[PDB]
Amino acid sequence: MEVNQLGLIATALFVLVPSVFLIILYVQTESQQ
Amino acid sequence: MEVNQLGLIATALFVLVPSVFLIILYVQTESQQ
Amino acid sequence: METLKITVYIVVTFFVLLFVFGFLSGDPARNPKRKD
Amino acid sequence: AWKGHAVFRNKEGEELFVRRMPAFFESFPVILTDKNGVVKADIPFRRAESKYSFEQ
Amino acid sequence: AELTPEVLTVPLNSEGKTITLTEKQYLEGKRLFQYACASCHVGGITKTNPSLDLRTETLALATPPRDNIEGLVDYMKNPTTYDGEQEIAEVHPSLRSADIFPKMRNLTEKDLVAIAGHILVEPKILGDKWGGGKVYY
Amino acid sequence: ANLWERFCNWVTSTDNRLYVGWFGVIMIPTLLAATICFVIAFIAAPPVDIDGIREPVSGSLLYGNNIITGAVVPSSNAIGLHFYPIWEAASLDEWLYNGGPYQLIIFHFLLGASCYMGRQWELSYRLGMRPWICVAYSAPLASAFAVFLIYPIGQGSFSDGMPLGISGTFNFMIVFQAEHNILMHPFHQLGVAGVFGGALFCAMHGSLVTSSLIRETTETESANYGYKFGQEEETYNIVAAHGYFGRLIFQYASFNNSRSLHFFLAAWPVVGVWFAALGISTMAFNLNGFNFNHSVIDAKGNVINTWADIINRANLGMEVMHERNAHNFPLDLA
Amino acid sequence: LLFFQGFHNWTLNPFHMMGVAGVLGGALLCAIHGATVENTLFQDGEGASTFRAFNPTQAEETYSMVTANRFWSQIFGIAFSNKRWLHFFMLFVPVTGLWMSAIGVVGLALNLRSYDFISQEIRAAEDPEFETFYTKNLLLNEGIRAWMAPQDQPHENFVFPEEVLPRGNAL
Amino acid sequence: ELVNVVDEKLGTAYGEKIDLNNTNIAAFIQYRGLYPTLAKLIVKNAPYESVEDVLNIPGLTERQKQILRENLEHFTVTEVETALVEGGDRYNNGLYK
Amino acid sequence: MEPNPNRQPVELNRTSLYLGLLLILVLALLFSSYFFN
Amino acid sequence: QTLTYDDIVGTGLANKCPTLDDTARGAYPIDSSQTYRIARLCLQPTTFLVKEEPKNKRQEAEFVPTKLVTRETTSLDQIQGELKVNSDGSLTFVEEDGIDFQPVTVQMAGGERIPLLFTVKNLVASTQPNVTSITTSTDFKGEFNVPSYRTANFLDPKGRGLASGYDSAIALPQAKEEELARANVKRFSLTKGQISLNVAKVDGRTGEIAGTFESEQLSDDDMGAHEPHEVKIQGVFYASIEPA
Amino acid sequence: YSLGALSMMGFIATCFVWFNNTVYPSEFYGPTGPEASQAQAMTFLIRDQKLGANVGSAQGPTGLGKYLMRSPTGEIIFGGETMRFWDFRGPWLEPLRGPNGLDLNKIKNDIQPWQERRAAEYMTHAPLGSLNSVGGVATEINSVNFVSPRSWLATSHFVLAFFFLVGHLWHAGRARAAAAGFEKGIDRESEPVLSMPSLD
Amino acid sequence: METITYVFIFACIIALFFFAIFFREPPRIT
Ligand code: CLA
Ligand code: CLA
Ligand code: CLA
Ligand code: CLA
Ligand code: CLA
Ligand SMILES: CC(C)=CCC/C(C)=C/CC/C(C)=C/CC/C(C)=C/CC/C(C)=C/CC/C(C)=C/CC/C(C)=C/CC/C(C)=C/CC/C(C)=C/CC1=CC(=O)C(C)=C(C)C1=O
Ligand code: HEC
Ligand SMILES: CCCCCCCCCCCCO[C@@H]1O[C@H](CO)[C@@H](O[C@H]2O[C@H](CO)[C@@H](O)[C@H](O)[C@H]2O)[C@H](O)[C@H]1O
Ligand SMILES: CCCCCCCCCCCCO[C@@H]1O[C@H](CO)[C@@H](O[C@H]2O[C@H](CO)[C@@H](O)[C@H](O)[C@H]2O)[C@H](O)[C@H]1O
Ligand code: OEX
Ligand SMILES: [Cl-]
Ligand SMILES: [Cl-]
Ligand SMILES: [Fe+2]
Repeated sequence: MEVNQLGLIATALFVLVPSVFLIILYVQTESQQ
Repeated sequence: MEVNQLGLIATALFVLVPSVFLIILYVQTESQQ
Repeated sequence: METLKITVYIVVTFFVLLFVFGFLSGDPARNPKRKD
Repeated sequence: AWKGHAVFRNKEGEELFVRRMPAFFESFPVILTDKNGVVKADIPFRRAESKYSFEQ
Repeated sequence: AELTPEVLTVPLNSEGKTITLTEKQYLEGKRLFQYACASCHVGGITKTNPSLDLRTETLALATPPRDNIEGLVDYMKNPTTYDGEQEIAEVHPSLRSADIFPKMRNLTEKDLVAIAGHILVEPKILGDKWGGGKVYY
Repeated sequence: ANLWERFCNWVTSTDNRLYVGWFGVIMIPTLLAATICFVIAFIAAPPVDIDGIREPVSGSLLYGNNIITGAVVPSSNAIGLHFYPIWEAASLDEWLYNGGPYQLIIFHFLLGASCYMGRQWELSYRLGMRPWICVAYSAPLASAFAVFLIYPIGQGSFSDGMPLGISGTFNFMIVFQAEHNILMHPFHQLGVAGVFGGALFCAMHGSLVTSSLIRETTETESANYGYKFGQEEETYNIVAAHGYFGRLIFQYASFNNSRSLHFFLAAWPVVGVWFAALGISTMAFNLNGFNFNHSVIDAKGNVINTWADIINRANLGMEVMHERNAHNFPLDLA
Repeated sequence: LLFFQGFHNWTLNPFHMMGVAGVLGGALLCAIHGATVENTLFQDGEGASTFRAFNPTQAEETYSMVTANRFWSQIFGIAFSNKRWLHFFMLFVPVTGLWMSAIGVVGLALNLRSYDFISQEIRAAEDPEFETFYTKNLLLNEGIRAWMAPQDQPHENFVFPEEVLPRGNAL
Repeated sequence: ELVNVVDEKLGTAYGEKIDLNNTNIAAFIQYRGLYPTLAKLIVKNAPYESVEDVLNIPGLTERQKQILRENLEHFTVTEVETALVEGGDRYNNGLYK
Repeated sequence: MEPNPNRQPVELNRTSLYLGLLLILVLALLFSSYFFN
Repeated sequence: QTLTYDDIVGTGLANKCPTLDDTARGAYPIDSSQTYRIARLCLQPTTFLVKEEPKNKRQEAEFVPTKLVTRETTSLDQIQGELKVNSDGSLTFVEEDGIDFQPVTVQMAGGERIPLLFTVKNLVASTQPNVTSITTSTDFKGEFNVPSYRTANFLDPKGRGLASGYDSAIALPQAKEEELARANVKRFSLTKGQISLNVAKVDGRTGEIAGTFESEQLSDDDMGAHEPHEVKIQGVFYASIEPA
Repeated sequence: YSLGALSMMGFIATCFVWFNNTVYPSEFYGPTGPEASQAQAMTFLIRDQKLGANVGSAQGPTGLGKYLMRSPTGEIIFGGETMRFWDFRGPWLEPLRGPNGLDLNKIKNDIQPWQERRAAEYMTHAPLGSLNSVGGVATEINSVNFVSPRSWLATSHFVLAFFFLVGHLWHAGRARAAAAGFEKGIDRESEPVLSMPSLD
Repeated sequence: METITYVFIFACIIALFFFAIFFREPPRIT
């Protein structure tokens, strides 16, 4: 299929950017006293 | 220029994946007591 | 081009004069030990 | 598809053999010898003093 | 391989007589060539006019033929163009223009024969290296 | 205090996060000028007629280059050693075509980098240090002067200066070897000994100090927390390190004086890079590396090739191909 | 070295580039650390030649880490503040660089070169006005191969007639 | 289609002989007596409709005609190739050694 | 210079992590067809 | 008062045609039996105009102004040749020899560099008939040759050229040649250009004429790799007539 | 202060010997680098003109004039790579120069044989040679034993001027430190940096 | 895309210089 050439990067960042944001906040919460 | 169609995603993940790994470990270190 | 030439000449002369007068302004005495 | 085996001959009827590219070479000149390895034809770079050209 | 008599036998004139040089005059010829000629004719080319070299086959087609000792010596006395039409001593080193080419001043006849011998022997030794230029370096 | 005395105290202040100083009042505008122009030129400059032959070379990212092939192309061969500032051009488009940005960058850079050396002297004086870090920096500085200024001067054109890019650097190196046989020049060879030895000695000193670190930490933590910034005690056992390395080689091969050891670490790559810089700067006047082409001759007079003769073939291939449309006469003279 | 330029375009290889950075970065660290120690020394004796003021049995640091740190932080922006990390980094830099170059050479064992950038070759083939320093280097490489291969690889019995050798004008 | 005109001319008599209309002057060294005097005159008075028109260059001596008549077998004439004659390439075509 | 007293610790509990990741992955799965188009 | 090289060097005056004082509104009598000669013709371009290419077929194909980027390297000078009085008292100028070409690059709005070989090579320019005196109304009109901007030894960046070089793209050893054919096969153009020299000032005593010119010729086609642009070149001229 | 002065003078002498043919006459020191490159263009101009070439109208491969072209200010100059050396002035070349640079009528008619000999001599004695004194380019074979005095004098004096610059920096820094009293190291009791406020 | 990618990575490096200089962990004498 002839898909948008930017669809892969758009999807990959749409996943990865807020997912890593949540992971950062989760992990630093667990490490608090 | 006729570049590799996967070069953008390969570069974006090569940046973003270990960068977020380091950010995760940095941030949770700062939040420790 | 002439206005750019004069502007660079002025700017360059300004910084050169700061360097020369600044090193003339008792530079050996600016040290942590013998402030003579 | 295989195009078939190319046999090169000069105007005297003698079979020439293209010197094959070794793997080291990103690019290689086209040089044609007889069966005794004497250069009979080539694709020259400088044309002005060329003696071995395919046209000649 | 050695530097035999048969390597050192060169045509003396154009009729057919040869001379066999000694190894001492070959080596004096190479020394005198280097001193007086090699600045323009290193390796048998000609830096200031690359169309003409010192290959024996080119010297043979010169007018008069220069592919023998007597022809080469005469060139060093009275150099000409390749067709023998113009004397070129005012721009080429020679004994008649030794006032303007001072390295030509004290060259004797034995010195010119030695240089002429070196020019004729050296292609028999070097093959196409002599007069071939940087392709054969 | 008048305004001048207040300004002088600010300029020479050791409390500034980055030290300005009198060299800094030259270094800062010059380096900012060279940086800004470099960044804009590397991204966006149009093609430059480096060889003076109306054959412009594309150096910038917008004109088709990547990070590896992109460069700020040297100024035109038609300009030679002539000073080509913006005001000498009839327009920016002409300045760009002729390689104006290169002259602007390297001139500001070299002036700026010279003042970086002076600034290193200056701060060491203000801090009460010994003054010779700047002497160490004079090695890469001289190297930069060699490739950007001295080489062009001896060759007669800023078109022969090293391009400001990665592939441009390689082009400079290959042509240099073709024309000067730099590999066969002992100054370059001392440069190599300076840099291989420097990397060797860097590895050696790093490894011996790290091997002899005194235990102050457990296995679950980085041994680097065993050192506290500004602690008075030595953090490694130099007697243990000497006892190792003097048994690795022999006892008198090994430094037991840390001051001698660190001087050697300074002096080896610095002296070696000085020879490298002098190599380039003397090949600027065409005193070339050793020529052994046809040095080995048999009894008949046949040339017997050596490895130097194989180098010459490679040198010939670069020479006949470089600047392939620029030469009109048989000898490449400058 | 010249074989690897002409046949492998080894200067273009990112693994070699990492090697160069480790070697040159190593020599830089060697020069700068030596010079920094020698110029932040404590005055531990009366001689103007300062090597005698060291004793290997001393417990005290022979040079001021604090002054060195302040110097480099103000000159260059950043500075070492941990002597152990400093000395490890000195191990790490030339060692990593040499390992990176080794990986590149392993690739070159199989002719897996970083010879060309495909996008520039497509463009240069179709646009005879597109020229870069990379394209110029490829021509240099073609000269190296043609002019050196007959004598460098005499088992091949290359006869390259003079008319097939690539040459620019005049030379 | 699109053809290299210099490569095509090597398929003519230019590839085998001295073309009086096209060949660079240094090829006259190949035979006795032509260079540089007769070669200069031949290149200057070109184009020729046949080889035998080379004996009509005016001012030639009698021995000069005899040289040319010996060498008519080594000469040819083709069409003037502009790629070979422009830029002064008949006098210096950038070929040296 | 005295530190800033307005600073506050930030938290994200595990269930919030799981909810957010669910949200981001489902939006990705939903919009991916439209991004490829 | 007459300058030397040391006065001229670096000033840009070397790229200028020589001028004539305003008093020189004279006339140069052409004796119809004498042989005349141009001892020095100099053309100094002042304006380069390039015709745009509307992708439409139609539109106004106007000549647009361009900026010179190759500096004061533009004048043709020291051109000589016979000035042959004809039957009808028309003069024809046959260009023989001189510095009769200059490569020029101009740049258009947007950054397109346009290279051209500004030339009057093999100029044959003629006047009107019935001209017994070269006057301030004489107009030479003529045609010249524009050879290829690069000659046959020129190598492209991939080492392709006409009389030298590769004939293929060596970087793409297995690409289809038939679309690379325009870039692979180099072609030497030879076109005609058209010039009109308008006499404005005659020193009738000395024989120095001066005026303006307008020249129309094609730009470089890059050995046939692309289509050339029409270029109009306007400037000033100086000529000096001398009885041979 | 003297070391700074001597270094500057060393660098000036290097340029004097490399470029100046007046106080370093070419008949004693050989041609300059610019002089030899100009002598080559002249030599092949003369040879090719003798063969019948129209030198002012010969196009090189790039389109610039093969023998003659214009400098960036319009002066008629030799072509090829020696375009960089158009500011060269020498007594063998100045008789061919007019008001507009190289005069094409003087070039056609007034080159003397002494100029042809001088151009050929200078072209073949360019200051290019190897460290073992093999004359010519690096690609040349052994034969000619030549390295120009100008190359020997320029290279030597660059080396000397550079190390004297290094010596200036060494001695100027040391004299500053020794006058202020810290040339032997930091005094452990009054270390200056410990009395300074931290940078951050 | 290529040019944007290279400039982006470059710009991040310059930003990292800024933080590494002006927002370093301060060297503390202890
Ligand atoms: C520290 C400040 C500084 C310095 C030293 C320079 C230096 C330079 N600039 Mg740059 N420039 C600067 C800041 C500076 N610039 C700034 C802030 C801008 C933005 C406005 C520019 C924008 C700019 C452009 C656009 C260009 C330059 C150019 C130049 C070069 C030529 C200048 C010239 O011809 O002046 C003439 C010199 C003088 C008027 C000297 C007077 C100085 C005193 C009074 C005399 C003493 C001289 C003597 C050497 C003693 C020196 C002291 C010594 C003993 C320590 C020169 C390398 C040009 C260039 O790069 O060309 C390639 C160019 O095109 N500059
Ligand atoms: C800025 C210039 C520069 C720099 C710094 C480097 C740096 C390097 N090059 Mg590169 N090179 C360059 C330019 C440069 N190169 C250019 C322009 C080219 C042309 C393409 C090359 C072509 C090139 C090739 C072909 C190779 C390199 C290699 C290397 C690496 C060598 C590592 C080493 O120390 O080997 C030295 C050898 C060793 C460390 C092995 C151990 C040696 C033992 C221990 C010595 C024992 C000695 C013994 C005790 C006594 C001996 C007796 C005595 C008398 C001698 C290093 C990363 C090499 C590489 O990548 O390898 C992975 C390599 O093969 N380079
Ligand atoms: C200005 C200084 C200078 C210059 C330009 C020359 C130049 C020349 N000399 Mg002379 N000469 C000199 C000083 C100089 N020399 C000195 C000081 C001596 C006493 C040793 C001589 C004794 C001498 C003799 C006996 C002969 C010459 C010859 C020659 C000619 C060929 C040289 C050669 O082949 O070098 C070979 C190249 C070298 C040996 C390389 C040397 C590199 C040096 C040592 C590097 C210097 C670096 C620096 C000073 C130290 C750095 C250390 C650092 C830690 C600070 C050449 C014209 C020859 C000649 O042709 O005579 C007619 C000849 O036979 N020279
Ligand atoms: C190895 C050490 C060494 C050697 C062998 C040389 C050798 C040389 N140097 Mg170098 N020099 C050196 C180190 C060396 N130098 C160093 C370390 C520096 C500082 C970096 C210099 C800086 C230097 C400069 C700036 C110059 C030289 C020059 C020279 C050359 C001529 C020297 C001369 O005549 O001075 C001059 C001699 C004196 C000053 C002594 C007094 C002489 C009196 C005044 C002469 C009066 C003559 C007069 C006509 C009398 C007539 C009387 C009348 C009534 C009949 C000579 C080849 C010159 C050269 O050729 O440049 C390329 C030159 O310009 N040197
Ligand atoms: C290579 C560059 C360079 C550097 C980094 C230094 C560094 C130093 N010099 Mg030295 N100096 C030099 C070359 C250099 N020098 C030269 C060639 C001479 C001979 C003229 C001198 C003569 C000299 C004297 C007389 C003195 C120093 C002193 C010093 C020291 C103290 C600061 C000072 O007063 O500097 C002065 C700086 C200079 C004289 C020139 C610095 C050159 C760089 C490029 C800065 C130039 C900036 C300039 C304004 C730019 C002009 C641009 C142009 C477009 C106009 C410091 C170590 C002093 C000292 O304490 O000695 C014990 C001192 O009294 N130097
Ligand atoms: C868009 C635009 C314009 C593009 C940018 C243009 C352009 C062309 C970009 C260049 C691209 C570029 C970056 C390419 C290089 C890529 C490259 C080759 C990558 C190498 C990568 C890599 C992993 C290499 C492997 C080897 C390796 C680890 C090398 C690292 C080298 C390294 C960083 C060395 C350190 C250098 C350095 C300056 C350190 C200074 C340390 C310093 C402050 C010491 C001071 C100091 C000393 C003391 O002694 C004491 C006591 C104290 C206290 C003290 O402080
Ligand atoms: C350059 C300055 C030269 C020096 C020194 C010597 N020669 Fe030469 N030589 C030179 C040129 C330009 C020419 C061509 C002249 C022409 O127009 O015909 C020559 C020619 C010769 C020849 C003839 C070559 C041929 O094929 O016929 C010979 C045999 C010759 N030269 C010999 C020679 C000798 C022996 C020299 C040393 C004494 C010598 N030449 C010096 C340029 C230069
Ligand atoms: C590409 C996408 C990347 C997006 C990156 C998102 C970055 C998000 C940054 C989150 C930063 C949290 O910031 C961090 O907060 C924690 C608490 O929450 C603080 O931590 C502070 O409080 C905690 C709890 O009271 C203490 O245990 C700790 O000692 C104290 O420093 C850190 O000092 C601060 O640095
Ligand atoms: C390049 C062109 C200029 C050439 C200059 C040469 C002129 C020679 C005389 C210049 C006078 C310099 O005189 C110098 O001036 C300064 C500033 O005015 C004086 O005044 C200074 O006092 C003290 C040190 O003394 C400093 O802390 C203070 O900031 C400064 O004002 C110096 O003590 C005096 O030595
Ligand atoms: O620019 Mn750059 O590289 Ca120095 O040698 Mn001559 O000039 Mn060009 O040919 Mn080779
Ligand atoms: Cl190149
Ligand atoms: Cl040239
Ligand atoms: Fe250390």
